[PDB]
Amino acid sequence: GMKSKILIFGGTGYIGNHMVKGSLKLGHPTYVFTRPNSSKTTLLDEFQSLGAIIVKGELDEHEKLVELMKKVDVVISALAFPQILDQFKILEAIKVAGNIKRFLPSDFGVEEDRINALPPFEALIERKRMIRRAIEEANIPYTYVSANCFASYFINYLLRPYDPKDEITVYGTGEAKFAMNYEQDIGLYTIKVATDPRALNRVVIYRPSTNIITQLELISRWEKKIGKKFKKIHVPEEEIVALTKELPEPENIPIAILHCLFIDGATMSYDFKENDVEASTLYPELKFTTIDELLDIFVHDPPPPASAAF
Amino acid sequence: GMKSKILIFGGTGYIGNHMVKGSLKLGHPTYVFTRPNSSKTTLLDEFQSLGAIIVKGELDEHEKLVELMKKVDVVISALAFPQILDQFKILEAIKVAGNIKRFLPSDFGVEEDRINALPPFEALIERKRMIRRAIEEANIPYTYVSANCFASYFINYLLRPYDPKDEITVYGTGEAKFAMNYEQDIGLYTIKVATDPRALNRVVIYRPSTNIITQLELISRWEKKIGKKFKKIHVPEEEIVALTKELPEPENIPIAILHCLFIDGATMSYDFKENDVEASTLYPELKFTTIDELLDIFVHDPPPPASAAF
Ligand SMILES: NC(=O)c1ccc[n+]([C@@H]2O[C@H](COP(=O)([O-])OP(=O)(O)OC[C@H]3O[C@@H](n4cnc5c(N)ncnc54)[C@H](OP(=O)(O)O)[C@@H]3O)[C@@H](O)[C@H]2O)c1
Ligand SMILES: NC(=O)c1ccc[n+]([C@@H]2O[C@H](COP(=O)([O-])OP(=O)(O)OC[C@H]3O[C@@H](n4cnc5c(N)ncnc54)[C@H](OP(=O)(O)O)[C@@H]3O)[C@@H](O)[C@H]2O)c1
Ligand SMILES: CCOC(=O)[C@H]1C[C@@H]1c1ccc(O)c(OC)c1
Ligand SMILES: CCOC(=O)[C@H]1C[C@@H]1c1ccc(O)c(OC)c1
Repeated sequence: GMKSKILIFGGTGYIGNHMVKGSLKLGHPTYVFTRPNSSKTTLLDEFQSLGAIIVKGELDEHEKLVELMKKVDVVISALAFPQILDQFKILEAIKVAGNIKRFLPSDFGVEEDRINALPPFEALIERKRMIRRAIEEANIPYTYVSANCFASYFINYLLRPYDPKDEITVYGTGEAKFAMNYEQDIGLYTIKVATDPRALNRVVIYRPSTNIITQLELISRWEKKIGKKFKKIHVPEEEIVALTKELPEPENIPIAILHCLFIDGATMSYDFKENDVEASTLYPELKFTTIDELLDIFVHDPPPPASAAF
Repeated sequence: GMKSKILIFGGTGYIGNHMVKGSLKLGHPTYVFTRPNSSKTTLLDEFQSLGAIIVKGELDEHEKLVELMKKVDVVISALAFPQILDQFKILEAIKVAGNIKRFLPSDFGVEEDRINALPPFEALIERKRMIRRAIEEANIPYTYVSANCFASYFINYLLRPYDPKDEITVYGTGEAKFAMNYEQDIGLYTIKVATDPRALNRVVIYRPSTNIITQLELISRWEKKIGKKFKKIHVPEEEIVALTKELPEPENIPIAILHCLFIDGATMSYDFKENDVEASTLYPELKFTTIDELLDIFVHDPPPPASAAF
């Protein structure tokens, strides 16, 4: 009926698929832009069976983008690192169409406007800042989402649950705090805020109080859940820093991010601002899956590990 | 006609596809075993148009493998690291069929029976040795191929030609020698030796004299070819060794391999044995693409970078 029509770029992506599913679950007409040569053929059929409208095309097709923009109300971009500046093609179409009511660029991680990182990562978040500055300059309605750490992604990365090893790697001292959220929830909440007036032209941060922890605490809780003890092996901070300067790209990017998230504790190193919105306080009918619930999921039906594109 | 029938496992693989193409180019009836869910659909269509017989199935289908073995003469395995011991399923079928004239296990790299490496890599090559010991124990005719470094793979890895950066990473001092060969040639020569009596039950090493070089020399020759100078940044050996002990799996595997190849110089640290066969000396009608010809290829029509599975 009155439901906003949503267009999602990168909908077949790691986090994008959860936004598409969340959009459909909420009853929103959902358009998914995808490359003609995408290998996500089985996922696209799933989206279709769920009610999504699949649109094949390339970001270089300016006219196609403009005509598509005219048919929707909300635009969400879940594109990857290599395509950050390609979002200017999406922005140009939005500017020409002129009817878009909300645009969410591809952030979904740290809050780039209040934190800094080592060169490898700083370069990438500076590109994300460029997109933001352009949105504001053009007076385009927006919502900036800081989703913090993707939980399944990082529980897999830090605990390597699919590995029967007796040792576990800890980055730095392991005392740095960080927040992580279940992908399925990040996707649903993102759709919710994209139409919520309370998130119009604001930064929304996903930081439920039940999802804040340190590497050492996560390991301890996992050990209790599975009844096994691990030998902790630490990677000194000075070691991590040196690597970001010597190793080639993209190899040095994940290293810089590990420093940012697990040594500098960038997802928890700041206090909320007056205009900030913490998403968990928004909907009494919903809640983020907690860390304990996440660990239970990895015991009963663990999701496969993943690796972002650099 | 009287051409040996060849069955290739992992034929859709990075190096496997070159063996499939080489087999067909040489006029050999070629069978390609592939998983039903493989995403190499377009590549399979190419093989099919070239004359290959596509066989879909899983390695766990023992009966299917046995019946398949009965229809061929030569078996080549180009499976990946994660599937090294899965080759025992292939070997069991070969043993039951009893008609195979030559089996080449998935080596195609360093000569594991004469070199040792750091733990992350030593563990993998020990699995390859296990396959070898089993073949010999069973008196199965074989050929062990040490193809040394895949050239396109490593020119991409070391020079990062698709990167406009002004610096280049060097592992260790950069003075360690190594040999690298063009994938297309590795594929063709592999088919040739698989039926060549001169390679029966012998180790064949691919080491053409025109393809031996050091990291520093490769950089210097590339600089001359493209007319640009790079700043060399070295990663100390002690640094590389430390990482293999602290980083988790599979991250520490590539690092251990880099140490073995470019610091220890494992592809060039030994002299030939009495029974060794160096492939470039075998066919006066053929020759391996040289390093200079390889650099020219990267200037005129460079192949995309690749990353092995761990
Ligand atoms: N907070 C965290 O822990 C965390 C973790 C990972 C990622 N991230 C962030 O989440 C966002 C999305 O990351 P992701 O891992 O979900 O992305 P992804 O799955 O790597 O990629 C998203 C989609 O981009 C499309 N695409 C790929 N290459 C393209 C190209 N060359 N041109 C045009 N489209 C292309 C693909 O869709 P089609 O095949 O349909 O075209 C793909 O499914 C990023 O901003 C990233 O930084 C954050
Ligand atoms: N010397 C060097 O520089 C160098 C470089 C790279 C690799 N290597 C060596 O070359 C050999 C092959 O490596 P590669 O990179 O070419 O392999 P690859 O392309 O990663 O894999 C080969 C094939 O394995 C099949 N496969 C994948 N997962 C499987 C599974 N779970 N079960 C059964 N089959 C599966 C796939 O075929 P389908 O999809 O058709 O089933 C795949 O195309 C290895 O021995 C490796 O160590 C050496
Ligand atoms: C360390 C392995 O993960 C990564 O390198 C990148 C994908 C992870 C990531 C990317 C972008 C981010 O903002 C972020 O903050 C939570 C996390
Ligand atoms: C450093 C990046 O490459 C690798 O980690 C592995 C795929 C390379 C490889 C794998 C197996 C080998 O025997 C070998 O010898 C030349 C090389």
